[PDB]
Amino acid sequence: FEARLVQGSILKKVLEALKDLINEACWDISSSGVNLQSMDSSHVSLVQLTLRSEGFDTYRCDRNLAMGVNLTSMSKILKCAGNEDIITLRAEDNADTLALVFEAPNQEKVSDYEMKLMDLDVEQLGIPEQEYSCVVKMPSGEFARICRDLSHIGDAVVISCAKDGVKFSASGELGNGNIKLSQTSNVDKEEEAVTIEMNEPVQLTFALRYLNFFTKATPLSSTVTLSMSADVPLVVEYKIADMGHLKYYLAP
Amino acid sequence: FEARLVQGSILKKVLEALKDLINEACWDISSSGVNLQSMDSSHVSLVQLTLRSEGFDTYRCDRNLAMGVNLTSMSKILKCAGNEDIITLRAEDNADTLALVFEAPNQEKVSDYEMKLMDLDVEQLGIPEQEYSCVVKMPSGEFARICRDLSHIGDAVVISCAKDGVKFSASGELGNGNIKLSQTSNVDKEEEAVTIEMNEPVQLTFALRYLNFFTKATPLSSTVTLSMSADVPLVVEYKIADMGHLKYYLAPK
Amino acid sequence: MFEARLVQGSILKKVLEALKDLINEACWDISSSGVNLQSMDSSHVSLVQLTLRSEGFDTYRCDRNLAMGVNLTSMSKILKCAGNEDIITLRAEDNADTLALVFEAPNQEKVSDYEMKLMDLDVEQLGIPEQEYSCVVKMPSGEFARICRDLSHIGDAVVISCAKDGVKFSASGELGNGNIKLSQTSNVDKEEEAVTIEMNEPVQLTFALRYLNFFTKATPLSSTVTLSMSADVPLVVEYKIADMGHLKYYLAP
Amino acid sequence: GIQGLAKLIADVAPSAIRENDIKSYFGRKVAIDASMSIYQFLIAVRQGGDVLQNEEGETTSHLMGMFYRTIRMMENGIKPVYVFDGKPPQLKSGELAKRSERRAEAEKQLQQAQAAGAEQEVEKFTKRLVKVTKQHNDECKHLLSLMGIPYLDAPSEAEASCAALVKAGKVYAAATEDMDCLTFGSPVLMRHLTASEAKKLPIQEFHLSRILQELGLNQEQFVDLCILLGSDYCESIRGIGPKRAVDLIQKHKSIEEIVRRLDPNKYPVPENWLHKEAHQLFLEPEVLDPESVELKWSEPNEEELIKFMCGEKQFSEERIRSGVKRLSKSRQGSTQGRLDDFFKVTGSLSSAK
DNA sequence: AATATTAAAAT
DNA sequence: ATTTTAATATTAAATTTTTAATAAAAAAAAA
DNA sequence: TTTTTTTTTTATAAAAATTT
Repeated sequence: FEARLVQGSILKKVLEALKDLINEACWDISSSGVNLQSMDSSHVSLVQLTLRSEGFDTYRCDRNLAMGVNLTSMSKILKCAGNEDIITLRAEDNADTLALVFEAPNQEKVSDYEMKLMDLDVEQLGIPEQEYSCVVKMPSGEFARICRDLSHIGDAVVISCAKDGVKFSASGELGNGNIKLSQTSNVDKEEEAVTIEMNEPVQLTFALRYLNFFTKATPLSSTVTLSMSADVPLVVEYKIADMGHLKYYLAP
Repeated sequence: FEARLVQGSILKKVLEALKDLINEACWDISSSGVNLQSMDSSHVSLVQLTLRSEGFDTYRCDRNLAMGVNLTSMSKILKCAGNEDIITLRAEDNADTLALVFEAPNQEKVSDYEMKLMDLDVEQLGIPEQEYSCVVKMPSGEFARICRDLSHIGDAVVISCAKDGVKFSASGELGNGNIKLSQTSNVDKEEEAVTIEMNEPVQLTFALRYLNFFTKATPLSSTVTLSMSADVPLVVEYKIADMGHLKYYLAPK
Repeated sequence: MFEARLVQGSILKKVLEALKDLINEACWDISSSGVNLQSMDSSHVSLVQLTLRSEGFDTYRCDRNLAMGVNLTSMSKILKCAGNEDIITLRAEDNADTLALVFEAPNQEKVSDYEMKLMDLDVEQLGIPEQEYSCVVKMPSGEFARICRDLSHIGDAVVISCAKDGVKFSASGELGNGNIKLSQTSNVDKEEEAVTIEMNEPVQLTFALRYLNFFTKATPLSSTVTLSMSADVPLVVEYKIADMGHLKYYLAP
Repeated sequence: GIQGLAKLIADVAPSAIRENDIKSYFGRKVAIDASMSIYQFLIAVRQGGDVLQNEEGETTSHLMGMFYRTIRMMENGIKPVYVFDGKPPQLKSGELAKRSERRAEAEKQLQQAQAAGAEQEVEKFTKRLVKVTKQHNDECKHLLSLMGIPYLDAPSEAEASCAALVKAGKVYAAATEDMDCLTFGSPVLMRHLTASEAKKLPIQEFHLSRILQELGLNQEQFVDLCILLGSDYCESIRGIGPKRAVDLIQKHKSIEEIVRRLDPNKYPVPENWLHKEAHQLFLEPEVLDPESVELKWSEPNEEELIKFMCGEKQFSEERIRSGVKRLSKSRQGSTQGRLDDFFKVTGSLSSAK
């Protein structure tokens, strides 16, 4: 295919988010946009990347190419690329190579990188849209702070969503953390505010480690949508550059 | 016991300075203030930490509390606090749970941290109050730099004072070293100057690994007061911002 | 009897942090004309030629041909004792086998005399001829460091090609091809970042990678790399030490 | 070897037993019984049912354990004195006869297990068959002389000479695991001195002064308590265990009072019970002179250590070579002072619930 | 020379 | 009844070098 | 210039082996 992207830091941040969690990924790329739907390496979590074709400046996908890339290798190849680089993704149908022609932002260095695809089972799980009761829209700085600083105590976060504030409780051998966040609506720039949707008070535990690899996607967005219900695995949604979403799912 | 610290970055720096020297200490928390007279696990260094009640905000202490805190776990709990964080100490009557409430500067993230305690007994040394014969006031970054770079080439400083100034000389199997400093009463500076009071030109050999553990309090005090005399241990005073001192004692070689 | 007072502390720190990764013991060919070094790699593949002429020193006075050799891990650590804006003063004696390293402060506050053990080694002072090269490029040093450390992730070899419209760096590795097709940049408005190529003949043969990653630790010395090659000859990776000399690294391909 | 003394001070006066780290004894000259250590190294360090030996058929597990453990005494800051064992006194004849009966019984069930044909039973019954020899202590004294550790030869049991060394203030602690060293008169005993790689075993330090303050006794009275408990120099009264011994020493304050008022039908006092001679042995043993010995920690002779341990014991050069370099690092650290020398300990408890 | 324990004492 | 006690069994290690994992910096990448 | 942000490097705690 051919998919130029002038904000290549977004794809770099996607791959540095997805490098440490999953390793085999089935990039089921269609003409409707780049999307990925694969589980964990230990089959506990789930990553649902979506990169729509309206966000890319140049897009060309004549054939539905479902290819498989080791994301440690693709993470190293995107670690080569610069921050302001114009990253293109190219593929040929008959030969299994994924060309990543980069562009330095002065039109003075062109970095071409072929990627060895590998055949594996294409995941076709799917998910219906559940009635997500408690939707928490916090900034990603405080979510990275909360998960990275509740990992110091325990291995499980008891997320107690309520009417006015959401509580993040972890209790291990080193103590008992309990981080409350008020529903901020007064001191914000419409990016620093935590808003919680009033449906029902929702309290169920979620493990750490995997939630730290979930919040490894912190530089992708300044907002984290935390949609959850009393039984359903939670959506940790990262809004990808207002052109898609990176959904994370963790079974409680 | 209710101690609300407005500048909680002070307490973050105190337990970062207390993280590597010792791992468990008993807090002599009274109504006069929060105190910590703890000694090294190798029983060579000492920490005299004193936070007075006049430097806290709305301090309260009913009984003479004394609890034994695993300082690595307390440093992990206090590293959850931010730079502009308001830290509220709280404790009950029994030494079981130490609450560490991190009040947000904009009141949006109240972070309650109950902490499990330990029940250990530590040794207290009776430190006399005497006039040291060589009081060296130094910048904190320069004392940090002197300790961390003489430890590359040496196992021990030989701190020599004179009329000219202090002489941090280190020796090793790597190459002989020497760092000399000079007092400046001409510039009349405030934090970057070296102030040396002399009575005797003392020359004492101190272990430099423990001085690297001491230079973790450098963020707490730009002014580092090295007070020493002949065959009396070095006290390394990091004066905290108008609360008290973090005094580090160290036996000469 | 030898004095090598040099005004820029950071740039001899850059030299001795550039040479700690390749070579362990190097013989500093110190003469009256200027400071030189020439030694082969610790794996005996690469060749390093450091020249620091005496014109860019602050004061210089050398009497005899002191072909004395230090451990560079040791002199690297002793130069990590230096400040960035310090003044390096290499002093030496004749009977004494110590390379003195007095580091003057940017102010007049401290001095940092370091003696050093001379682990003397007799390397072979070979005379490398400086002939013409078929490809010489002037590419920016941070950008060449990015090319080396970012094609380090794929293979074990770099296939530099001399195309007419800019130099091409390739790496056929396990993860795939790695062809940076860098372009010819002779722009006026980029004063030193312009990729200036003076090519008389194209050439393309397989180079090394781990040694090039060792070579690009000389990156903060200069903003430019005067990279030179021809057919069936060692590479030149030339780093211009301000106005003092050239740190030419050589690579056996 | 007092039956039930560690549990007695653990369950009667626990303020005396202070558990401490191995790092917390920095700069402390301490005296270690050597024969207990040698039995630890020839019991614990085995392969395949055999003791660790060289190619000449000589035993060398004791030198291995002594070298590595004594190096681990050097990095933890403590300064070892290896008080080697000497001639035991004449009242230990029944105890050494009981030990020889135990080793002969272990030899006959070793022959029974070899007739049955096992491996773990054979290695256990030859783990019980271990005996110190004059060449064992001779080679270990040779090794500690080349390492620079001050070897001492007791004229009695070495717990007595350790107690006389701590009694003169020459060394800080008598670092034996034996209970009898407290009764010999060590003001400081410390036990479980396995200075090991991240074992974190607390050093069970026994202080005699808090024992004699808490139990309300003096030195001869604690001797009478340990004699009634059962030493290795005389038998004990049958039917008198630890708690009854604590009550009888507390309420009669002698042992001859327990002789003169006791029922012979119920608690049988033995007629051959030579308690006064063992009492005088625990008061005044045949110790070494503590003020005439050379307590110095010299520079380790590298060359004779390599020649001895690589020609006679054929040890690999890299391990003992790196061990003597970290001995050199610990010997540069060995001059480092302690803060107890300059400040006196006032708040001994500093209790936290 | 140490610890555990359990039937057997031990009143 | 408990708890007291003399019996009866048992062990006593310390590396260096690898295993997955750690948390403090090295050392840039970017406010 | 100040502050994060990561690979690296680190002493680390468990666990294999055998140290002769």
